[PDB]
Amino acid sequence: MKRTFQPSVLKRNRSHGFRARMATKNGRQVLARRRAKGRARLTVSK
Amino acid sequence: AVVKCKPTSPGRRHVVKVVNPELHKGKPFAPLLEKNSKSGGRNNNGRITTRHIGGGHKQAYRIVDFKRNKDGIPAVVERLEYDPNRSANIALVLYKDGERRYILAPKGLKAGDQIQSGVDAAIKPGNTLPMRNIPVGSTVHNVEMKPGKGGQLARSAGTYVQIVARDGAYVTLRLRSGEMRKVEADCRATLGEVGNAEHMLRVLGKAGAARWRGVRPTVRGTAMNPVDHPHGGGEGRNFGKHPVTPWGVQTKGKKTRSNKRTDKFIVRRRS
RNA sequence: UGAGCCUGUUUGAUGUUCUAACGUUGACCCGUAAUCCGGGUUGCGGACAGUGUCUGGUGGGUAGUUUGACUGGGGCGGUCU
RNA sequence: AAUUCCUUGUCGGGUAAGUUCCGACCUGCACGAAUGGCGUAAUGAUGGCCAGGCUGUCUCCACCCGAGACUCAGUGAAAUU
RNA sequence: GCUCGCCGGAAGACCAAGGGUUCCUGUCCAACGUUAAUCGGGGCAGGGUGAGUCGACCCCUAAGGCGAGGCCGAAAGGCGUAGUCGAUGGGAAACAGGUUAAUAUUCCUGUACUUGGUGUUACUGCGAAGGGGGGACGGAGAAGGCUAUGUUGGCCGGGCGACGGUUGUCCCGGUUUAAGCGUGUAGGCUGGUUUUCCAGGCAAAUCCGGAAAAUCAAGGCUGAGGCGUGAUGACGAGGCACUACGGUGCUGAAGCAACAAAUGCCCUGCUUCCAGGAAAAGCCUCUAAGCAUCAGGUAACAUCAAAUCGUACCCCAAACCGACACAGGUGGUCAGGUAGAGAAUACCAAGGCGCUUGAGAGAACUCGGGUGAAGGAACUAGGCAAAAUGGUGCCGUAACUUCGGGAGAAGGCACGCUGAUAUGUAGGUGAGGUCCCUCGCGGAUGGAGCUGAAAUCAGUCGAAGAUACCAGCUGGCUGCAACUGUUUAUUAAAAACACAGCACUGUGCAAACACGAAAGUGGACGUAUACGGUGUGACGCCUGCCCGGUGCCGGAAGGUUAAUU
RNA sequence: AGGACCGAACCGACUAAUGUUGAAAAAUUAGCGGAUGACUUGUGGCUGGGGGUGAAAGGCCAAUCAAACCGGGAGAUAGCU
Repeated sequence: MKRTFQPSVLKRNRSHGFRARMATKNGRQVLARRRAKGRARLTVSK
Repeated sequence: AVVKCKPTSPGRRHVVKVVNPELHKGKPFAPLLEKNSKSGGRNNNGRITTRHIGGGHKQAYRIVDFKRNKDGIPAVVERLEYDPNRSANIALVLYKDGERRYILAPKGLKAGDQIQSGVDAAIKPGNTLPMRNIPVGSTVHNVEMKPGKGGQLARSAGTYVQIVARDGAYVTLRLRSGEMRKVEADCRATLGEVGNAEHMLRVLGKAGAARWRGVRPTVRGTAMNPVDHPHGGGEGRNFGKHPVTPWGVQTKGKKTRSNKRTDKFIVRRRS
């Protein structure tokens, strides 16, 4: 039975990547929020 | 020629075809082609703005001369041709100086004919003149609406327009809808009427035929629910209400024209 | 064309004509190496069209709510001073 | 009658026997002409009825071949209280 | 180590996507492995990935994303021009043999090819952000030439058989060789050359396009396969001496022909149909401003350069998606023998496995199968389930019909083996020999050898010759929707939805209509034989009366009526 | 020639039995429908919540849909247990 997750690095990076986040005003807010909380990993990029 | 097909299958029982043995078999002219892509009805926002469109066959665009400039140089007809972007055939012409062009095909035009455009051109089919030089009571096609713009009226298969009266700097025309209109006398037009009048005597035969051309199914509003259309609901089959569009306006009788900028060029409306 | 003033003087409404505000999703030149944009010349409409404030009409297309109590179970009947 | 409450209406066919099926009658509680009327060859993992062949579906059950259930050695849950 | 069973269009071999040391060697058995474990895809330590030609990076674009100035919006922001990105698509070049415990078109041996820079010699009009060619394109169908591959014969090396016979029409094994270079065949397409002139290709053209004379009839482009060279080489059963069980040095026979044959190549070809079938660069040509002693261009020699990242292993699965060492899901390539129409079905080859708890007994009852005396739907809401028919060739076949159908209607007869026709028949391929010739991968005649259906007559065995796996049950009367299609992922597949056809109504182009505070965009690079909305649903015969109510369309003389003064 | 006919690969889901603390949070075995077309599959792209897409079942939008998920107003209100 086909399930929901079907991996693809290209799509992953084009969807939730660092440059994608920085391209928009709200993505910078996501980054600032995570930085304030103090996370070890910011984005999905290796 | 209209030909019925034999009933060798249920999808072939009701098929009538139009066949013309004079159309060219082979590739088209290359220097006058362009690529055309499909849309599905979607606009620049990505939304369906016109319904029931999608799919079909790949097509290429043939450039056509609705201007008919180039006065004074005769041209000869080379071959007639098929066009997937319209309901009328096209013709290729070669000019005396070595330039080729595509034009609309009128009735009775065949290979080996001579055509011309200008103020002093003859009066015969396929020739172009400003409407200040055509006799009153003539049949024309490919009519302009502004001097120097391009043909915009009577461009489909079998159609034409009639000149009725001339008075001043204006000409009065009767259109295919039963309407009288006024346009400037410096516009252009072409003698005769458009060809391929057999186009309306065809029967498709099966749903795949309409799917080949890019038409998707139509769903009735009485088969939906009250949250989709003003015609939905019911325990059984019920209507009990005045017919309306999918957005709440009355079909079957109401009017929708509102244009005060152009009301002065209408003499009498379609009856 | 009906109305004041001292046939002569202002303000109204109806219609003909004009060009100078305004429109041009008609043609040509330049920025420019470009079917966006701006400038220039020339045709075509022209005080119409269109927009702002105010005002009468229509408006389940969309939104927020109302639709009482008694009762040998509730509803239908009947009642409530 | 995909519609008929009274109703298993009445007459004929098929069965030894037929509240279902087929053909008619008109007393249509409450059919009817593009929210279409009456027909129709071919097509349907569509609803109803009847025959030939075939059988453990059944009178009415008997034997046999394999995996569990039982005994021995190792590992080892659960709902509820 | 010797037997036995299972798969074999897979349960074999190689990849992509996705994981990331699971790969090889040494040592250990606490916890993990549904049991024991000396074993492991487990613990610890060391080793392993070698490129001018394979990929990525690079040159060019599709759908689409961003977007200098620009237009638009309370802010935030939206859409777009010149540009610049984005593969699932276009763009140079390499093959055999040997080798490690683990890498191979990368390492060693033998023989090849592709693009640029620099110097010399010889000939000389070169030049882009511009003009032209080319790249460059659909569905279906047919038969002609071939190869991969197989079968038999010939040749070389062994054997003479645990129990009757086996010196022969006997048994087992081998018979392999590439890219590059020359030859330009089966076949496909197109007439060649010179001179004059011209309102076209934003300007120029010797290039493209068009008109007019003369002459010549054979010029050019394309193209699988075969043949020679590569090759006095490599490989090859076995043999000459030693073994750590992975091996060293040497030596080495034959290495031919006939037949059948693809869904692969010629073939982006040929024939036919309507629904009419991508873009840009590399590449070939022509010139403009400009330089002409220069710079530059074509040809020959010598020299240099081709950097950086991936390369282990799994990959229909115990290593990926399902919490699990889970009976599920996952795209591409390769295609042996005997029967058979076949990539179906049965037994095998190369190769790979026996699925990580066992040993006994032979109770009721549950699950998956086999057989049944007499009867044959008497069972049940209902023939639910089971039983039954099942191939090829020939005879033969109703009502009704839109003349295509119904139809495989229904129902019957033959089917194995051996001999003769004919020591292998009708067909298919085809060497030698004789002539002709522009002398070649030629033409005509010729038949040695190889392969091989269907049929008739006459005999013979058994209860049964389509013998196993495989493989339609048939007929009569009715309701609904004309027909092929779609739908409630996870209790409803239908009479519901769609449909070809028909009618009403709107729309004159800056169209009606829709997404948008606006700019803009789709409708459409379309123009009433075209577009949007609503109802009915092939086809045949048809579709009657009512405008009082509510809608819609036209009128405008009378009554009522807003802001404003 | 054909939304033609029989039938493997490929795409579906009509009947029955098993399973229901399952081998599986929708499967297995024996039968079943389409199979040159309105067909089927790989890679990348676009449409965002009173919104989209819908051969129309209130179907689908990450095991969640008569108004998705996440964080805030927030200790919303609760004549009721």
